[PDB]
Amino acid sequence: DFNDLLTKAINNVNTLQKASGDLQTRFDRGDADVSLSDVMIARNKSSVAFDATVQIRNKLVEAYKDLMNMPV
Amino acid sequence: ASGAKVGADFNDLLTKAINNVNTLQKASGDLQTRFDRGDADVSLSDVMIARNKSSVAFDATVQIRNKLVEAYKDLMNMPV
Amino acid sequence: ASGAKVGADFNDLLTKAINNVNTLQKASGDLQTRFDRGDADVSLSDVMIARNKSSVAFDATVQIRNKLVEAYKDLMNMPV
Amino acid sequence: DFNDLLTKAINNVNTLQKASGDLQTRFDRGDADVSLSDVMIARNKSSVAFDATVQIRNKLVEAYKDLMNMPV
Amino acid sequence: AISFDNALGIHQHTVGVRERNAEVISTNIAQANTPGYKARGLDFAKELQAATDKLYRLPTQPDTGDGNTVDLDLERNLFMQNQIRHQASLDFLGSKFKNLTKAIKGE
Amino acid sequence: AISFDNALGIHQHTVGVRERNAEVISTNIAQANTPGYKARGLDFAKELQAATSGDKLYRLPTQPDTGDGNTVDLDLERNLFMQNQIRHQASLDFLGSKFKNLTKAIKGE
Amino acid sequence: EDYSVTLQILALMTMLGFLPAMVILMTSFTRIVVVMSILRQAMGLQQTPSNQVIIGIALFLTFFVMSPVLNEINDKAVQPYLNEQVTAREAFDAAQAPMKAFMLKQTRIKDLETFVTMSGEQVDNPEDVSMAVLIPAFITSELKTAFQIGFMLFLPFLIIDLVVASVLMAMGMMMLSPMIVSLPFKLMLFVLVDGWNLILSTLAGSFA
Amino acid sequence: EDYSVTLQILALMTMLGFLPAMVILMTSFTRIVVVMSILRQAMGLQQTPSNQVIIGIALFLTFFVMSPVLNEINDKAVQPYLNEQVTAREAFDAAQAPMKAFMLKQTRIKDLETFVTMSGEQVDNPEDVSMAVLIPAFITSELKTAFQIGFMLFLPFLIIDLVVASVLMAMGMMMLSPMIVSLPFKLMLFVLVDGWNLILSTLAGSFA
Amino acid sequence: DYSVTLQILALMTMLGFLPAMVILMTSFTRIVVVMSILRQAMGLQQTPSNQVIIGIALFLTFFVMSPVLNEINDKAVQPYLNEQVTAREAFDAAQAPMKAFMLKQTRIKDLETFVTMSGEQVDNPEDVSMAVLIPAFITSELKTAFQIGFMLFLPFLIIDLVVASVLMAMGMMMLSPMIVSLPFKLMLFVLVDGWNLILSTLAGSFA
Amino acid sequence: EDYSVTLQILALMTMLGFLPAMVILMTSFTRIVVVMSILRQAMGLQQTPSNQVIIGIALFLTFFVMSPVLNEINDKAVQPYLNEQVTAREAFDAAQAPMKAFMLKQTRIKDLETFVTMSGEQVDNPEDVSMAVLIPAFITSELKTAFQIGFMLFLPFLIIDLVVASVLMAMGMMMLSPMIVSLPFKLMLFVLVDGWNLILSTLAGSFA
Amino acid sequence: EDYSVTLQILALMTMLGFLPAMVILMTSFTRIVVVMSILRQAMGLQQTPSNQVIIGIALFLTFFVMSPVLNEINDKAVQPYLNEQVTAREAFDAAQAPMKAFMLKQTRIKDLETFVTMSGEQVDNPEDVSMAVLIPAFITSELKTAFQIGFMLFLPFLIIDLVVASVLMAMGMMMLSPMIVSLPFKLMLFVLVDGWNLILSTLAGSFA
Amino acid sequence: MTPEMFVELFREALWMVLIMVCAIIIPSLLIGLIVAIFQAATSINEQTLSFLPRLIVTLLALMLFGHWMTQMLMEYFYGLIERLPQVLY
Amino acid sequence: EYPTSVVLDWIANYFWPYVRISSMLMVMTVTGARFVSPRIRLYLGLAITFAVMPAIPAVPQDIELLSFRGFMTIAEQMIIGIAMGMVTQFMIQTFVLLGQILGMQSSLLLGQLFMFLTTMFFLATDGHLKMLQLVVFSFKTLPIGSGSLNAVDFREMAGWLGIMFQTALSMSLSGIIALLTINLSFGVMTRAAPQLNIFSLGFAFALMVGLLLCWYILAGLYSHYEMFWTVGEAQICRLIRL
Repeated sequence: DFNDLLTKAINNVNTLQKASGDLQTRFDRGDADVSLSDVMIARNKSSVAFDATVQIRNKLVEAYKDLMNMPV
Repeated sequence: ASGAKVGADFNDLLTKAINNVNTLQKASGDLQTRFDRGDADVSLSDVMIARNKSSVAFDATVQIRNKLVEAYKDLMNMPV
Repeated sequence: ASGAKVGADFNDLLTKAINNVNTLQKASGDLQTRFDRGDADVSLSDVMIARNKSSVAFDATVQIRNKLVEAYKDLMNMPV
Repeated sequence: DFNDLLTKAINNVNTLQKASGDLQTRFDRGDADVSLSDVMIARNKSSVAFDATVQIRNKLVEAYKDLMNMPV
Repeated sequence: AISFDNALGIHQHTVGVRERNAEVISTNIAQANTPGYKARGLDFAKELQAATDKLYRLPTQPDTGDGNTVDLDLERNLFMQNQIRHQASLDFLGSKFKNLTKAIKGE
Repeated sequence: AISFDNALGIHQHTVGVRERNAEVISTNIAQANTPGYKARGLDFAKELQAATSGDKLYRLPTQPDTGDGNTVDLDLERNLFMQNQIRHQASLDFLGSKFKNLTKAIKGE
Repeated sequence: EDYSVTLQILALMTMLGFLPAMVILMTSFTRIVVVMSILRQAMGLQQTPSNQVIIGIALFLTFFVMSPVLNEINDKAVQPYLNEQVTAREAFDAAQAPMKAFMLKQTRIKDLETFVTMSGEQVDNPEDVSMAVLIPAFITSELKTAFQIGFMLFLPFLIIDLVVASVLMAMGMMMLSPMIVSLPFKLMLFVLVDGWNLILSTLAGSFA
Repeated sequence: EDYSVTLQILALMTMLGFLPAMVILMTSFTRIVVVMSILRQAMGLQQTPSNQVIIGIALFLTFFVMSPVLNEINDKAVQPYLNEQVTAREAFDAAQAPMKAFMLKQTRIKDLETFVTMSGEQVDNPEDVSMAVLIPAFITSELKTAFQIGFMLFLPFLIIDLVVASVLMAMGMMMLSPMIVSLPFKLMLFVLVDGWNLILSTLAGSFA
Repeated sequence: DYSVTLQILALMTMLGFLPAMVILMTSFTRIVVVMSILRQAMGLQQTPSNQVIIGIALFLTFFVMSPVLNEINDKAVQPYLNEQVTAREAFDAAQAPMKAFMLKQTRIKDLETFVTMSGEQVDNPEDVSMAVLIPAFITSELKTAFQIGFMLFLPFLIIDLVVASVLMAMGMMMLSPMIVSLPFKLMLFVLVDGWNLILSTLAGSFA
Repeated sequence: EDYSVTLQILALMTMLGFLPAMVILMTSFTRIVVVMSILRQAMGLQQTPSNQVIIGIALFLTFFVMSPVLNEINDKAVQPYLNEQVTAREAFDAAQAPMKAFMLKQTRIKDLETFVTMSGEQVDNPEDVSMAVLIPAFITSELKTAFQIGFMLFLPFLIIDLVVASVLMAMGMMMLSPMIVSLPFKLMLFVLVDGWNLILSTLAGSFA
Repeated sequence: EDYSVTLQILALMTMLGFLPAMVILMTSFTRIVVVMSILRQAMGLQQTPSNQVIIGIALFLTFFVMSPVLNEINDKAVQPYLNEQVTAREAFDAAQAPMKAFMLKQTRIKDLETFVTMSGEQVDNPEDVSMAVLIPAFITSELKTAFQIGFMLFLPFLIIDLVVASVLMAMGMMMLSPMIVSLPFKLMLFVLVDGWNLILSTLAGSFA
Repeated sequence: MTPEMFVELFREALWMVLIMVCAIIIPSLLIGLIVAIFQAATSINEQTLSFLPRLIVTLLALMLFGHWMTQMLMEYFYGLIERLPQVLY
Repeated sequence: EYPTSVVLDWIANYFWPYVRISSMLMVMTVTGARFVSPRIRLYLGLAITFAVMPAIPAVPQDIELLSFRGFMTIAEQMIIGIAMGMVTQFMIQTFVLLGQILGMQSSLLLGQLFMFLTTMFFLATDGHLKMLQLVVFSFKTLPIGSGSLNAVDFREMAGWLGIMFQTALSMSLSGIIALLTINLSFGVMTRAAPQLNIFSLGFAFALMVGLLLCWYILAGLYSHYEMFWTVGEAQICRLIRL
């Protein structure tokens, strides 16, 4: 179930990024039924989610390097 | 003067500061949401004062955590 | 002459600077609250001068503190 | 092959750097057929590519150093 | 020590009083034409005591049958002074947190 | 060699003179309205020479005074103060880079 | 009163910082590394298995034996927390309980008695000690258990070393080094007995 | 569905960090490294080939023996990926299959059986086991296979040492160390047999 | 008193000196040295690992020095949070419980040596300044740790001498005794319940 | 379209990063170091010359013997590059060509044959082989050549050791260790033959 | 023209990094350690003096014998540089020359000829040869000189051991090892003649 | 404490290993003499003959004195541990 | 005042005395041991320098911290510290020499037994305190600014190898004669029958007596250590010119 937990979190981050890019493309194309607030809200959610993804990855990699470099 | 007694005492001291920070953040959030929803008897000064307090309180929480984590890493990574 | 005299002279230099910074901070605080309470003998120009000097004085205090800590952190990471 | 992959990747980097440099010189010398947006898109395009090839090189060297610094 | 009450001083309360004072002056100007309305003044020291009221203004000239004791020359000047002092209180109280954050973060 | 004088150069004395000049220029601006006050000038070359190893200059007015006797041309004072601040910023950058390069060499970072 | 979202993020981001400490103290990583470290010293090869490979196999082993506790944490604490069934503190307590059960299962009484007396708290049952006093008692128990396992594995190689050294002395060639003439036989014994499978199986078996 | 460009870079940059781990666990680097250490121990010189040279030869050889796998990775995964014929999901799975196939071919059933029962998963055929259960099994089999090859090379040098030790003892000199006398002949045996070409060719040929 | 902005800066700065305070004022020093000496006693070089050695010492230095933390809390932390005491007085109120603990855990001879070296005239041992007590404390604790640690070394040296002489008795002069003694060195430590015996005495050694 | 200045610097900084690898694999450093190692173990002295001095001597020797190829790189790849006469890509090829030629003069055709088949590339002429294949072939040839020279120098010291042991056994003093008495004669022979100047001259002349 | 303060600092730190090399390749450290290595090897003690004190005594001995050259560097180079009498470039050359002169006083003509031909350069005076070529010739002469002294030091201990062995054999006890009896006699004769003081005179004064 | 007390500790430890080594070796020394005198009486000159008999009794002695040597090492460790107060006082 | 003078002097007045103190610790017998971490040793050197600061005279202000003359000052402070440290290593290793000569003569790790006991002698006799008193006295009679080890100091310190053998032989001469005479007596007494010989039988006999003689050596070793320490302490005072 831990494999499911990791993929579900990544899928949530990937889903937020797709929504952010989708609204930016629609807004930049000139679609009338798009508000700048929704675009800014969407891209801020994507930025926070991706920042979490990077920091969690850095923590796990730092944890991995500490264990592997331990003198047995 | 027992290990469990002092461990509880510093835990009580530590959890009191955490609760104090949590109180400031909840109060700041409560003032923001009442003013934002349209309540007439909420002044912008009270909203701005509370959210400035929470930012300072949370900034201290992060900085104190960094000092403790660095101190822990310093003692664990020392070349014994 | 001994090395303690140099150490004491350095200690008095730091204590004098801290007192000078503390004196400015308290002086600015009184002038701020004197003008804020509504005293008519206090000029806004003097208040802004007072808090300008205290802010600069404290900023100098922060810079010296960071250099002292960085030197100590540099010192502890040395072969011995 | 993997060798040709490494070779193509670098030739992509200098092509972006060569194109970015040419646009910078044309705009700087006062040519009226070069727009600032073209320069900025191109120069940011090469900056990401050169940062990527620096990071990839750094990771490969770290891997080499780790492998060679193990007792055999 | 080291508490928000002492770190902020009385600048946390002055901003509120300057808002209340501005409200009362706005009421006086609006109610200048309505007969029978008595101009209301706010005592600064009272809200100072409340931190650590809503009085009446005696006219300098007689009424003209309305009974309204609002002098629009006075109200405009008192509203201008309150607005200027309100901005200074924001500057004072705003810099309290800016110095406080710089002490904690060290940068 | 390997000394702070030979390393910092004249960028340590120049900063002090530029701050001295700003004190003189600000004095003229503040004393612009005082009648009888004469504008004060500062010689950079002489001050730098004195600082490196170690009198009153007055500024000739462009136009006669209106009776008060003050020879402070506030149009010129602002222009000189603006120039002094720019050259002082360069001197701090020049002097600041001297310490950074010295630290870089003594640590190889 | 549940903590704010900002504090909860800051709270579990700190757990990642202490993650290496949990592995080396509260998990099975300590015993597995020690046993394989002593096993390496038992054979003639000094550093042939290498530290990184030893840690790599240990990480896979400690992941497989801690799966029931990890699954229990997810199915008791993580899922209710994600589904808004319990608060942050209840989720934290629900996650700690299976971890405490694992350490208490593989510990020694005398080690628990030693630490409860020094701390100075009343104890009447094993399942009342704070985690602050269980961690040092658990690692001490693991080190003793690891040493006992390492001793058993060392003995068969010691027998070979004594035999081959005595046989050379029987012919009278004292200058010939027993260590060089014993390494092929030590390695071969580890092969036909298939040590790399049963020893890891015993380490997995010893925790359950 | 398909991972965003930012996430694809993050995953790729992550694998570069684990590149040293994949070399010593998922490739032929470990077996070749172990064999040379045993071969060096068999001869009298303990640090003459030098660690840096041995790892350097191991890196060159592991590049030659993993070339069929790498080319399959390039053809199956990278080329459809760079031409936008498969998504990022399919490309990563298509890259994993040839690497998994290589590790499955060099593993042992018992080692796979040991970790499958340890992982607690229901596996019907070996050719579909999870990656997390194959890596510990593959490195386990490589270490065992390395010991068998090392024992083969140790015997000829051991025989020379035994022969010269007994000849010296026959003539009555029980104080002369056979190791000094045996060393020139140990080196010569590795020379006229062309050892540095024979050993490396067998190690490369041991994965076919 | 110092301004609010300055006294926040003071506690923040010394918050980063917490590792410094632990190493040279509390019982962290003696336990680590004894742990390190005992680690070298057995044939294993880094099997206990540095992190585990430190982790045990950190738990021990909290249980043993728990009375010190209790007095500091109730005499310095509590009065300061109730505004019953100022910043400097609270800091001085914390030094006294820790200075008393360090003074009683040192050797007279070392303090006599250090007061002579410091060049200050003090008539009685209990009035020495903390500037000279800190080096005197660690110097004495180092001697105590070395004396305690090497006595633990002796039983493991006994095994080495016995096995080495036995191997030399049969003419097996080439067999290294260290690899033969290693299994028996571990057994001696586990039979006597070493990991509990040393810690119990180390905890009871302080006062 | 030569590489841009930023990429040219990035390439050169990478080559300095692999400088120990270039010296220990692509140069004469390995053969000199191994021959010195065999000679040191040939005599009774274990590590009297010390490791730093041995490497220090080898570094100067490997710089002198490779001065011709170093100059050829300078005269054909560096000076034209600095004088703005050759494309940076061409200059890199002009520097690599003399290095490849030198490595081919000191390699064995058997080493090339096994590595070319190992790489699985269809190349016939023994001059257009890749550096990926040439370097392992070169270092393998250097190790084998060093063993041959090491055996050559070992024989006279073996002769002295056997004579001293035989003479001592002739007098019936079997208890006396031959090694303690043999060593001064080993120093004696090596010094009146002017060994240090002789061996370094032969090692310098060997690379041809 | 003269190097800037920033660049002079960089050069100073660089020479400090190479300081261990200058001790063991340019000063008298190599000869002293090799000679002291023979003395430890000659007596029955294997590691009894231990490596630490030998290096420490060697370092102090070098500072004693390098004191004339170090003072000559101090006077000629450091003093004008500190007083800002001369530039950094000429001060560095003024410091290099005394080291070159000292290395010439401890080298042989044959050694210089071999390396100057090896470097493939043109020179007519030994006084202006590059220090890059003088260093390998210096240590090569040092190693040969140290072996000569060590051989002379080894003879008296060989003399004592052979006498004791002959006496024991002549008395008929063909069963007792000469080493145990001879060791006190070698140590007693090393003390009552004050052997180390004699070795100091013939080692420190050997340079001149 | 005092250096003399440390000398007493080290002499006591060396005394114990003398008892340990004597119990193991003496059974082998007696057998070595018995075989050697038997060879001398019978004019037998096989020098390597009396190795296995010494090895057999040495291994037998280790098995026979297994309990005693254990009890003695453990009690010595306890004796030192209970003597730690001497150091602290 | 210009603040440069105040701050620079304290760093010069602290680090330079500390360097000599720290350099002695890293070469010292106890503080330079492998058991103690560098961090604990670093704090010990920092604490000792701060405490003994009043007894340290003010360093000359002529030499600048950033100058080649100041760089030489740092190096010559270490040389003084290493000189004291090597003397302590000389004594302990001489006892290690005493242990191994007895072990070698005992037909046989015995150096470690003497090394540990000699370390106890160093700690019990407050040898570490005396060394710390010596280094602070070195500041008085051998000032930081003008002063360094001369050539004669190097030669005296290089001559300590003869001190090792003479002292080690003097301690073991009585025991080594006992070891030889019993082995020679055993050889001659059993030489009547060449069938017995000794070989491994002689190995067992020699080692039992050798361990017994080491028991005698430890009985009277303390007096030899006291005389040895006096010789070593006199050498240290000669280095610091006290």
